[PDB]
Amino acid sequence: MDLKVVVSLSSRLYTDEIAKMQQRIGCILPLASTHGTQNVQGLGLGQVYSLETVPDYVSMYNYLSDCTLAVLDEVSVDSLILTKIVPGQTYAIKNKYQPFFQWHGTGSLSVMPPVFGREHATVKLESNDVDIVFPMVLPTPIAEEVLQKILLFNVYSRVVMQAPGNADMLDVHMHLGSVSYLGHHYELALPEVPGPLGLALLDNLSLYFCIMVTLLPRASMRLVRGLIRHEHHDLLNLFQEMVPDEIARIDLDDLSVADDLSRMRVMMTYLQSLASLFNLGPRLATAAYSQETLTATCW
Amino acid sequence: MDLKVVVSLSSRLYTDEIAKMQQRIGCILPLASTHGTQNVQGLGLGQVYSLETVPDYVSMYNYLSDCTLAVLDEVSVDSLILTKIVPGQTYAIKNKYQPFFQWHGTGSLSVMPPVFGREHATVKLESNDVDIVFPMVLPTPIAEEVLQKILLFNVYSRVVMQAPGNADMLDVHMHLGSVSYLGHHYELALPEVPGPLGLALLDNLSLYFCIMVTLLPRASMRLVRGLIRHEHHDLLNLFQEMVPDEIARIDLDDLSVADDLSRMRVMMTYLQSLASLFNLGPRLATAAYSQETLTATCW
Amino acid sequence: MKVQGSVDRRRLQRRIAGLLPPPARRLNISRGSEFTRDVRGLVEEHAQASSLSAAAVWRAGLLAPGEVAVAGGGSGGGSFSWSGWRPPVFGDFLIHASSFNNAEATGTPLFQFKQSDPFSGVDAVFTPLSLFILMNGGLTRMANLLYDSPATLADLVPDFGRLVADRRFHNFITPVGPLVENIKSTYLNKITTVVHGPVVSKAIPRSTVKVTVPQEAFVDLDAWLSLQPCPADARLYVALTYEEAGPRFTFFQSSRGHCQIMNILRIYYSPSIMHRYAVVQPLHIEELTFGAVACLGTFSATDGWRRSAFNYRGSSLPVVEIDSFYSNVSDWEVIL
Amino acid sequence: KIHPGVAMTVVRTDEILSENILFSSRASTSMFIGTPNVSRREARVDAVTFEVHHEMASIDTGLSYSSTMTPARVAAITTDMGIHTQDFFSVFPAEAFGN
Amino acid sequence: KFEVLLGVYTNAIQYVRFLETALAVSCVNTEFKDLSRMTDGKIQFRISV
Amino acid sequence: MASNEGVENRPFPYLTVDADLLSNLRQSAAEGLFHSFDLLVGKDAREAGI
Amino acid sequence: STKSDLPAVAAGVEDQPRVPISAAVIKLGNHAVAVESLQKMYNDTQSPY
Amino acid sequence: DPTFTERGFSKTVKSDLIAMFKRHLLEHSFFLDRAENMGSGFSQYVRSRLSEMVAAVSGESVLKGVSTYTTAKGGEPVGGVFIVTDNVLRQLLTFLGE
Repeated sequence: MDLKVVVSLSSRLYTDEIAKMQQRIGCILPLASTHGTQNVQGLGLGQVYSLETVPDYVSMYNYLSDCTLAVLDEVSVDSLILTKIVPGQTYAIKNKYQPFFQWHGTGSLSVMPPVFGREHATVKLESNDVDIVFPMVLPTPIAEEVLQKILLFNVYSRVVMQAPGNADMLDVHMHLGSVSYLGHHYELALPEVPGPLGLALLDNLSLYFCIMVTLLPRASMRLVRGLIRHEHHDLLNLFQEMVPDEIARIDLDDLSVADDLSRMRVMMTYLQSLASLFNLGPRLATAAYSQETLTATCW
Repeated sequence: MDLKVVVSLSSRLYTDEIAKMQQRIGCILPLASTHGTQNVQGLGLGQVYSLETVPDYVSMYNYLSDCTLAVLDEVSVDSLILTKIVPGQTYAIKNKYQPFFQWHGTGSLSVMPPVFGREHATVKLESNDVDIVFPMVLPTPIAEEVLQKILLFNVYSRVVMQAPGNADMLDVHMHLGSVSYLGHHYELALPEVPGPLGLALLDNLSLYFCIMVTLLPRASMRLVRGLIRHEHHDLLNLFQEMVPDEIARIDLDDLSVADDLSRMRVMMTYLQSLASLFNLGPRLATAAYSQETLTATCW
Repeated sequence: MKVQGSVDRRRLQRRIAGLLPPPARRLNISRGSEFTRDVRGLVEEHAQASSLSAAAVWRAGLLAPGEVAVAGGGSGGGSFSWSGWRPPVFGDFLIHASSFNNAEATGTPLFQFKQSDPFSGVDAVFTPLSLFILMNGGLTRMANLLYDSPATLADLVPDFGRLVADRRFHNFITPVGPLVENIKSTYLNKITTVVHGPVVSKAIPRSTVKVTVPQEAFVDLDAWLSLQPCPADARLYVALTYEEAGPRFTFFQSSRGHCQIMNILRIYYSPSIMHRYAVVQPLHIEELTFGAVACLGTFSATDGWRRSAFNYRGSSLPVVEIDSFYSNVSDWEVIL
Repeated sequence: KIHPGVAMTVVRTDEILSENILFSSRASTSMFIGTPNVSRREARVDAVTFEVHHEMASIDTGLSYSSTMTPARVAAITTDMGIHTQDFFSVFPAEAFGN
Repeated sequence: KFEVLLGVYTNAIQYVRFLETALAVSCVNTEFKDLSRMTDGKIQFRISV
Repeated sequence: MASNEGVENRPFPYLTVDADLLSNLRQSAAEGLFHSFDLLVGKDAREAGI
Repeated sequence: STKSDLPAVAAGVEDQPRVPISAAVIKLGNHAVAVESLQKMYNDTQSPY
Repeated sequence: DPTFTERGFSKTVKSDLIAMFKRHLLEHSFFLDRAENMGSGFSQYVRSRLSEMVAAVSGESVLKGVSTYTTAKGGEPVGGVFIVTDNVLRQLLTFLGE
């Protein structure tokens, strides 16, 4: 019923950083505990993200999800005041993030670890020797895409460690490092070495794939074979007139409807669970938006 | 709070048209805006489902997921009256849907687009030149089998429509017509012909399923091979045996490093979107039902 | 040109005033007074119960338009809610009397099986102890004490051998929620269970219902694993595991979050997946699926679960009990 | 620049912002102003939304028309009467040739 | 050395009413106190030729 | 066409109005200008017995 | 209100003694407007207007 | 006009009505815009057009006998109301006068 958190500073912050904090007024940051008076150490995403360490994104997502989320409300020399985002309360939320992806009533928002830039996200508090790292919020369509770019990098860079030639490194940096949004190209920092949680996440993704290939329906594969040759689509542009070797070998067996029906049934069951693997975080359903005021209504 | 949306009209309703809508007096309708006084052009799916336009399943699901639902209460000359749907609110609903399915208490009801003919969903209002269309509300277990079955019928119908000796349509109709659940049998008849490709409803939707299924084996093996590491999930070894012998022997080098990245992106993006559909996202939970009253207490 | 059709003064003056007052918050404490009738206004919980009389019912506030009972008559109603309080939605079932063992923990979770005969009046409900017997010191000593003649149960499920064969038995079961009140009848028992709401006892002298699960079944997920976050809510889960010996039911408690819990289940079930999915049994069509998980609700973290004894027939069973349970059921997710 | 076998006719639609003059005769209709009401909705943790509601009803008095309006003066031409032609490739995105 | 405010000026809104506007020349205004009940309202003419 | 929907020829105490409504009757009835209108010719012009 | 705000708004011109100034005025439809020329003030100082 | 509709709405009468509709649309629109070229007599041409507007409307209203609006000078029941934009208001004010 009462959503109020005040963060008490041990010492006065300097007149320069008090300016920077005020610029972040109205931006979500995660707090450690659900109490009235919180210390600055639990505050922010800093403890898990350190400038010395290589960024392990998968680990960051887990920490962010478990922490309580709060909206910055008031910045003073002595204290910071923040209201907390409980599950059942409607909030007015502001889109003041400097990368600035526009919002619409369409999608639920998604809170993400600071992919675009480490330094852009952090405000340093040298007065109390703590660094405050604000996460990023994005529309889920763009956020889902970003997560996909990150994981595909860890598995390819594992192969592109083959040190086989230059060409491999360039292509991967294309189509993965960059997110293309209208009128701009926003680069995503990619860790030189792949973080362990991400690899351990794909090991779970991989298990589903092993089970899934057997379940694939023959009729669907057969339709594509004749489909690519006789007719043209934008969807089929990956497959030129050329037909993949694997489909020809798998497709040789004669079709049975009782088989595909039983195949499609079990596979559909498996697909539903995948939806749990992908989100990796908390979402805010947006029911209204105001382009002039940049104020949405989350939930 | 107050939940009451009053729709006013431009011209009076005919005596006949009232009877058709008295029939569907307690049932779920998607609603454009959340405000209390509203026009008629915002309460139906005819916007999404025009006669002039070709119906799309993915377009109609994307619409139902972000829309505000409402339940009619009173139909009188002025403007129909509906009550807004709100989370944490108990509701009493009647099951007046033109194709009929039995309802059992303590189950999950699911809102899916009307796959059956226009006329089973629509109530034409010729006085104001709009046709309101109702979303078909279904018990989830049956909705997971209607969708799955009708999806296959489009795949098999298009196979014999291209290669005549690859299927027997009588086997198609027999294994796909009847739907059994909890001791009842509801026989549903699929459309006779898809017609030219990229036409007739669900055919476009399958492409997302088929294109994914063909990319799954080539993509899966590469993902598993790179995932190999000294420290990896213990079951990962066991599931390599699961892969068919035919797929295990493929040569990844055959494709350029470029195309492999493009296939993985198209394959990963499709799976995520497809997975969300089979969830059948809008859902209602029922606590009581009475067959004589046709009234289901849901929320 | 005089006044207006819909005058602001007339409507603003009376109608607006009632809707304005919001629920009171943050009243300041005075050491000198230390207590007032004002502080009572903040604390009062405003419970919903009555005496069956015309004059008392009005006083009670039971007849309130909104979902929550509010006192003061017309003066009341301005709370806008009661801390986002939603009343418990109740579920009524009609059972055979040999099916459900009348002795009970008054809060134990109930699992309903969907019978496949149309237009049926009675329905089947299984308790965790009862369910164990059908599946085939410890539970085995207590579960048979409660339920003798396992056939009486197996009659309710005529497809138990065929479903577990195809790994479909889980989706026919739907979790219902903790048991609240029981009416005993020699022929047909009437059981009322709470679905999707804060568990509250309907006994008129109020009592606190705390869901109980047997300790042999209850697995602590967080404890088993290995500054740190500590979220308010911790959730209760069930897993239906198709093992070589036979299907099994286990309960998990953890507050990590969904995407992690699925991962935790796989590692936890890694040794059993191997043995079961080992050399003894070959992979076969429609037998690939292993298990399923569903969420039963949220229990405050750091409250915990006191371990208490279930005493019946002069012998005990170790039990864990969850306080303040808020019931919120999810569907089943296949794990493998 | 060779004449193909066929001729063409071109059809364009144009828009003009005009100021109109409306006339209405006395005692032409009758209005029934109902009771105004106030409602409360969407109590967020920040703000509360209130609603104001009003109901009306109208009839005609006579039989023939009792009002008229006409364009009095053109204030602007908005379309531009351009040669801009529609892109059939953007209208029918699916249809394609064989190669 | 200082910096001065020089004043605070806010507009005042002007209020208009239907019966004040000359448009009301056409309509004839009856305050039907309860419109919600009216299912339908009718007017009938009879003419002798 | 759609002759009469809510027309009711019950005898009423009719108000006499000086305004001339008899200027657009057979022209409006012919093509059609009224949703519901009824034409009573000859003997049917009388008031119906209660 | 617009009236009780009138004194404090005119923190200036209030009670400035009024004398007649000499410049031609023209009736521009409904307005009353003055009109002047400062060319002489710029001429006898030998400057450009 | 009743002269065109005496006998009734036959096919040929409808044809003549549509022809006159077209001719009027093409020739007599934007009378305010046409007065500027009308040059000398715009004051009288605009009164002709406004009077045509008041005449085309039917005032046979059941509440014609009832007295509702009267002028600032006694009597003179106000016939109707014109509603315009401010441009046209100043224009008409100049054209017609006091």
